[PDB]
Amino acid sequence: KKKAQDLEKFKFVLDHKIKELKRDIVPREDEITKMKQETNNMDQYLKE
Amino acid sequence: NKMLQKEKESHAKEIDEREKTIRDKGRRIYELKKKTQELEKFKFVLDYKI
Repeated sequence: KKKAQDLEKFKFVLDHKIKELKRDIVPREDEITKMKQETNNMDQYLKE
Repeated sequence: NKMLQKEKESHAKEIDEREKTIRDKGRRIYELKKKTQELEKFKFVLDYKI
């Protein structure tokens, strides 16, 4: 019983960081971003 | 003989009931073994997923 008790939290919790790491990744991959807008607009400047 | 007949009795039901209790506690032992085993694997699984 005590071992199953010391293992129930081990069965449950790390799901916490399982979700946390993915949620952190959520905003991380995002920055395929304004650098590209800059490269587009400076390309327009090149055009003129 | 009469005094000894008044004397003698018992303990067979007690033997059987104690065997029954051994049975029940072995049942609970294995139940908790299975529960602990079920909860053990999840620890390493969740460490690996993290």
